[PDB]
Amino acid sequence: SLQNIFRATSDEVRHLLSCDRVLVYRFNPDWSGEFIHESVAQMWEPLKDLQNNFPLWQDTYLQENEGGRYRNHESLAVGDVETAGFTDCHLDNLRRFEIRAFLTVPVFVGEQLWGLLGAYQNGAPRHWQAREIHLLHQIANQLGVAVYQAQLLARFQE
Ligand SMILES: *[C@@H](C)[C@H]1/C(=C/c2[nH]c(/C=C3N=C(/C=C4/NC(=O)C(CC)=C4C)C(C)=C\3CCC(=O)O)c(CCC(=O)O)c2C)NC(=O)[C@@H]1C
Ligand SMILES: O=S(=O)(O)C[C@@H](O)CNC1CCCCC1
Ligand code: NA
Ligand code: NA
Ligand code: NA
Repeated sequence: SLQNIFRATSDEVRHLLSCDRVLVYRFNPDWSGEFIHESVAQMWEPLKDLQNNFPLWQDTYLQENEGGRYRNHESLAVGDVETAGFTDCHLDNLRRFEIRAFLTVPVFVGEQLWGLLGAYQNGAPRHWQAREIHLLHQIANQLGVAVYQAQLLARFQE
């Protein structure tokens, strides 16, 4: 349904970026959220297993700030988490999952922030390129459309 769409999308980013993990995050109406889909290289445990054994610092930032920078269509592009100046808790979280560089972009459904699309590299910093960021935005835009049109089709319910 939307599941094979998330799967197709997540696998597409992972291959085009040759990264370690790709995640789709979905917001709730109160701006809490969760990761609802992953594509991950064979090397690494699924997120869900990590989450069940490897505790994290609580992270309520996005929720408290109703989507944070994503709300204004901004993205995060991080070549090295170790030099980025994150809070200690955020770095410690990223470190727990061996994330060393990542990209995170907004996903808009209609004109509302629906989620995030994240791409992660473990173990070594990255020199992200503009065309990689551009392609990630294109994919994120297409995902938004797909979800938007699946909502419209649901709305068609008689
Ligand atoms: C320390 C934890 C303080 C805090 C910091 C903070 N966190 C964010 C943004 C995100 N936090 C996310 C949650 C997770 N949960 C995971 O399991 C995981 C590994 C895949 C992550 C990355 C999350 C998805 C985001 C958005 C992307 C990101 O990592 O930034 C921010 C906003 C940063 C910005 O500049 O946009 C801050 C400041 N959260 C807290 O509650 C502590 C006070
Ligand atoms: O910029 S905001 O007001 O959205 C969010 C604020 O928590 C800043 N996050 C810093 C930004 C720079 C990299 C290290 C993390
Ligand atoms: Na988590
Ligand atoms: Na931080
Ligand atoms: Na992320």
